[PDB]
Amino acid sequence: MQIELVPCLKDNYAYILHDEDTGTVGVVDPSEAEPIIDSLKRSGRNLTYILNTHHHYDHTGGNLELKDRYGAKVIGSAMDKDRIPGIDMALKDGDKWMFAGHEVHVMDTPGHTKGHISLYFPGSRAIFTGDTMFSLSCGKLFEGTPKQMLASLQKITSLPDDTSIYCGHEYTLSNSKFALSLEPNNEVLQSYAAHVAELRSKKLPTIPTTVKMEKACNPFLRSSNTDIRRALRIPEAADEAEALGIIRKAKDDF
Ligand SMILES: [Fe+3]
Ligand SMILES: [Zn+2]
Repeated sequence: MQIELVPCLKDNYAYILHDEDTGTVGVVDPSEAEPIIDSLKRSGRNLTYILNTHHHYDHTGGNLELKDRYGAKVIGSAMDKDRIPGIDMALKDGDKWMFAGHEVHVMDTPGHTKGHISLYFPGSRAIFTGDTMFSLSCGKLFEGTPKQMLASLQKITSLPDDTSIYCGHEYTLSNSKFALSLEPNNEVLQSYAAHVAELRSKKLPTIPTTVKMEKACNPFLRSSNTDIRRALRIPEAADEAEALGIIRKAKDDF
């Protein structure tokens, strides 16, 4: 399955999924129709679906337009059944959904919003995390709690290390600044951050990342690290969740 990024807006990533076996094609989080319209016009194919990770306008923007202007079916969470524009299929946690015979796992991943889901294609060793996990950060906790976000991050990190993560936004460079201000002694992070600056210096994406890397560099996945805790006056008595919420608060005000 081909996976084509679609940098909508200023730093949004939508993803066009191509089913090589046939002509099946869908789009993950179409911020707006225009960018998806451009690519499909090129591919020479039409749109069958529209899968949304969460309800925010920057992920459901082009929904109603693409659906009516393609006959595509909108696939997305059941919790946001009335918030996902034009939703045809409301999927639940652990639900399996077939994209042309390609299995998709539907994992609820609350935190950034209540109802957020991530989509894991085991056959492609790929998971679409929307705004739950980015490279070197997690989403802002608009609706969920620090505990809910930690649980959702652990579901994503319970997948194989080779699993590529297609962060929902190009935030990696900024995320690296805050990450290096907390754990400047982890060279895997110093190493990856430099490569991120290079890509961004020539306008290239830093996505997909991978479970392996985020475990080795994302502060929200390394909150028990001693240097990271002391850099944020995180008492030792704090547990996993508690340490994550302290980091999320600082990053927000960094
Ligand atoms: Fe977003
Ligand atoms: Zn969002």
